[PDB]
Amino acid sequence: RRKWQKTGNAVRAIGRLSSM
Amino acid sequence: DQLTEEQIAEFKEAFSLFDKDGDGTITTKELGTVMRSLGQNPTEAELQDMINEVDADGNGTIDFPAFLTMMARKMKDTDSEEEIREAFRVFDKDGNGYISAAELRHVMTNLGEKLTDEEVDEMIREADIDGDGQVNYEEFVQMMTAK
Ligand SMILES: [Ca+2]
Ligand SMILES: [Ca+2]
Ligand SMILES: [Ca+2]
Ligand SMILES: [Ca+2]
Repeated sequence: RRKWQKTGNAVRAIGRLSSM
Repeated sequence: DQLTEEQIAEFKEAFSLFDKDGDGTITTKELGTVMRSLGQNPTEAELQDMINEVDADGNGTIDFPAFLTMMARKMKDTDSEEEIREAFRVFDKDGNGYISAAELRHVMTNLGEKLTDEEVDEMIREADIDGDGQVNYEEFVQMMTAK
């Protein structure tokens, strides 16, 4: 899951920075 | 769930996708480039406002410790659906509801990941749980919401 996890974490990071 | 070495290593890999010049900090420029690769076009103010909300040392950039705190934190109300949906649309450029190997490779190259054919194929295989050769929206969600 390495490449999917990185991409997901990038999307997660953007979502959290926006919300926070 | 508790913070693990394996998670810290995943978080560092994600930080590195933003820190494109490899200088140890994420600037407004770097954040915006990744957001545009993932289907958004943030304003200059949205970028500075996102960074300031995780920059206690006030240098106007995100360092790894602040990124790590952000990604590890127990956090609830998030617009994760919106973000995942827009990301799905940038992969699925022809709008047919399925992400192909070609579409996947296009976006991974834009994120800075020059995947080999073996890697592209393995990415599709991991996500393609229904076995039809292509990644639908539900399959995409499973890969993007993995903890
Ligand atoms: Ca940097
Ligand atoms: Ca900082
Ligand atoms: Ca498609
Ligand atoms: Ca499928």
